[PDB]
Amino acid sequence: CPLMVKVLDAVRGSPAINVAVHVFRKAADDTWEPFASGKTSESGELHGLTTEEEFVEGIYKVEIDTKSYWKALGISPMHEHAEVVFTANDSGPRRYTIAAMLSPYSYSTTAVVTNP
Amino acid sequence: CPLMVKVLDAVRGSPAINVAVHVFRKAADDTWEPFASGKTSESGELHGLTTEEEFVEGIYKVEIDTKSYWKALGISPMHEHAEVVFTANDSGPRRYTIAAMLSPYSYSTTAVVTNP
Amino acid sequence: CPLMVKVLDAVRGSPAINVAVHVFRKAADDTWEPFASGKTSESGELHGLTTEEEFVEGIYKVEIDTKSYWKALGISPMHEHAEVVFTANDSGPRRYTIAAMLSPYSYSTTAVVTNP
Amino acid sequence: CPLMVKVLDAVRGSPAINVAVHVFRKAADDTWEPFASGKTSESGELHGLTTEEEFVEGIYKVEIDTKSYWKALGISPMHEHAEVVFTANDSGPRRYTIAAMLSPYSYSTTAVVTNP
Ligand SMILES: [Cl-]
Ligand SMILES: [Cl-]
Ligand SMILES: [Cl-]
Repeated sequence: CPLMVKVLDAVRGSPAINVAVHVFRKAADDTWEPFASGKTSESGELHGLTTEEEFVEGIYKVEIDTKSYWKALGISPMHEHAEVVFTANDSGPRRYTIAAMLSPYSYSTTAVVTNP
Repeated sequence: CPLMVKVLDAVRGSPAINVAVHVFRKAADDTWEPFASGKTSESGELHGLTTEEEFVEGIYKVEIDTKSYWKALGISPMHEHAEVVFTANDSGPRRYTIAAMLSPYSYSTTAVVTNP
Repeated sequence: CPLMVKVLDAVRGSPAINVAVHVFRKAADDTWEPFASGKTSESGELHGLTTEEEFVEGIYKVEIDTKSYWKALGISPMHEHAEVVFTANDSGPRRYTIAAMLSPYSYSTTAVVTNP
Repeated sequence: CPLMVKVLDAVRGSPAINVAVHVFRKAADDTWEPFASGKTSESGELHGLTTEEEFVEGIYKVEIDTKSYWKALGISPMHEHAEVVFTANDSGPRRYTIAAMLSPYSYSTTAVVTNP
C-alpha cells in the first residue's frame, strides 16, 4: 500500500463509511489524469488504489465527495467537497496515508509519510 | 465586508504573513472563474476581496498558496495549497470568514458564517 | 492585552459564543493555581483576562469548557474541555493568542505568539 | 483493545515514536487515579493500555509528554504537554482511538469511537 486514504466524521466520531474518493495525477500538459478511485470501507479506509510500480513521483489530487456523505446522513452541508493536492515521491519512495476529518463547515487533512 | 480570509501558521506559532489567496466562482460553464485575490497582512488577514454587490449567490473556491509560503521559509511542504469549496448566500446574505490553520504536512480550513 | 482566546465552532460554522474559559498558572508546589477566567463574546473572542503586570513568566494552562457549549446545542460531545498548556514569557514578554477550533469529537489549540 | 493512542508529528509528517503517554481516571474523591501508561511504537501507536474488564464508564485523562519528544529532536517547544480529557463508556462499551498531531506551538486531537 503505497497510498491509503482515510476519512473520519468529526460530528459523530466515527469512520466515514462509503465515501467516494477520486485520485488524479498531474500530467505533462497541466491536466489532471484519472489514476484511481473507490469508496471507503467500514473502517473509513480506502486501500488498493495503486501499485508501487504505478505510483511514481508527481503531483496528485485526492477529491472527496463529502456532500453525498452528509446528505446520506440527513445533513445539508455548506462544504461541497474536499480537494487535497500534494507532491509525492520527490525524495524517493515512501508510503503515504492521506487522512481527512470532515464537518459540514470544515475539513482537516493530514499526510503521514513513512519509509519502507 | 462579505468575505475575509485568516491564515495561521501552527508550527511556528505566528500569523501566516504575505500568503497569496485566490478566490474563484463556479460559472454556468461549470468552469472556475477568477473572482478575487490578495495577500495576507502582518496579522494573517486578508480583507477587501469583494463587495456586497459583486458577491452573489453561488459556489466559491478559496485557494491559499501554502506551498510558496513554506518554500519561502526553506521548507518543502506536502501540499500545493489549502482550499475550501462552499456554497454562498443561498439562504440570504451572510459574512464569510475562511479560517485556515497550516503546518507543513497538514491543514484545516473552516467556513465561518455570520449575520451579524 | 497580553493574553486573548478565540474560539470557533467548525460544525456549525460559527464563532463559539458564551463559552467559559479558565486560565491556570503552575505554582512552585506543582499545583495549578487559578489565574483568570471569562466568557467568549458574540465574536468568539475573550479579551481582558490579565494585565502586563500580572502575566509573568511561567507555565499556563487554558481550559475551554466545550462540554457545556455542545450540551447547550443538543450535541453529545466527547471531550470535557479543550486545553493548551504552554510556557510563557520565558524569553521576553510576548502577546499570546490561543486559537481553538472545535467539533464534538475533535479540537485543535494553537498558541499564536507576537511581539510588542 | 478498548483504548488505543496514536501520536503524529506535523512538522515531519511522521509517526511520533517513543512518546510517553499516561492515562488517568477521575475518582470518586475527584482526584486523578493512575490507570495505565506506555510509550508509542515506531508506528506512533500505543496499544494494550487496558482490558474491557478494567475500562469502565468514567472521565479519563490522556497526558502526552510532548516536551521530551521535541527535546529529543533538538527542539525546545513552547507546548509543554497535552491533556486530553473525555468521558468514556457512558453509552455502553466502545472502542476508542485517541489520536493527536503535534507541533511545538499547537496540537490537534481527534477521537474515533466504534461499537464492536
Ligand atoms: Cl490541497
Ligand atoms: Cl487551532
Ligand atoms: Cl481535553
